[PDB]
Parts: sequence; C-alpha cells; structure tokens
Amino acid sequence: KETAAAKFERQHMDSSTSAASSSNYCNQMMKSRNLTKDRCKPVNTFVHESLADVQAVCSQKNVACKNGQTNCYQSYSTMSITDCRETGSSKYPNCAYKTTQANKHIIVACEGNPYVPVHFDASV
Repeated sequence: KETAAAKFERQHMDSSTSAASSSNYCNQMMKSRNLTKDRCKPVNTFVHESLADVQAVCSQKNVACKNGQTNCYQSYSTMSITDCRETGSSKYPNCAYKTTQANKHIIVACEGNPYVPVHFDASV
C-alpha cells in the first residue's frame, strides 16, 4: 500500500529546501527517508523543487529510459538536485555519503492515471 508515486516522492522529493544546506545532507536524509533500513542504498538523488514542477516533467521532453522503455521524461530547465554516493567506507548500519549539489536537468519515468513520476532515471 506504499504507491510507486509515494515511494518516488519519499526517495527523491525534498521540496522543503532550495539546496543541500550542509555537506551532511545526504547522511541525514538517506536515514530519515528509509534508504538505510535494509542496506546502505548505494546512490540516490534528491530534487529541490515543487512537487508540481517535478510532476510537470511528465509532459516535457520524452526520452528513452536507460532500460529501453519509452516512458522517460527530461526537464526542459535545470533543477536544484543533490546526489548522494556512498563513501568507500561507510559500513552498514552506519551509512556514509558524499553530498554533491548541482543544477541539472532531471530524467524521470512516469506512469499511471494520473501520469506521475515513479522512478528517477538520470540527471544531465
């Protein structure tokens, strides 16, 4: 009963802030968004934009997903994002992450009625 959409919002939406406040952003939020529960999730991106703005990407530039499906969409304009990559070590259950900030075009897979993001495919 956790939806694809809700999982996407949870794993990748942080409308709260406008960027990664510190360099302890990833460590703190990977934990709070349940991405360190069963293992250390190796990589995750967070997006600092309204849910409406990210949702509207589902009708922006249609592009191929990395898997060969056709339901991926690239944002016309750049967005504030935060990449979390696990440091060399870092051992579960003390998951440690490099927190990288940038302004990039996001790529998301959208599905459903209504048609919303369910997967973060890439940033460029």
